[PDB]
Amino acid sequence: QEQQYDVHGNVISAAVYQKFHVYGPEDMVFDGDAGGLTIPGAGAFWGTLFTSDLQRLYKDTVSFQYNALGTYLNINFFDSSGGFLGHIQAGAVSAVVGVGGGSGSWHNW
Repeated sequence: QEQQYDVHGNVISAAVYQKFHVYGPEDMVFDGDAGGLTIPGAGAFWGTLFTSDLQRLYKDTVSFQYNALGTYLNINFFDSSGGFLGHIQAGAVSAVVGVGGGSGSWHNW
């Protein structure tokens, strides 16, 4: 069974880059950058982090992919080999559609 944790965060998007910020358990925060094409905008989201190994998620995440599906947001986390480390399911205040991803990592705050 994967462990479940409350998370919350924000996405801010320019036209060609975006930043994702997620507050997780154990006083850790995820910052990720994605580039490509988006509609400029921003919003908050709240949800659940699912992972079978939180320590490994925080140590080994170097990448994220996301799927924005209206007021649903899915964020998947990966290590440098493309291995899946866990994911977030969240509700987003601001409806957005798109898929993308990029570099990111977890750190203390």
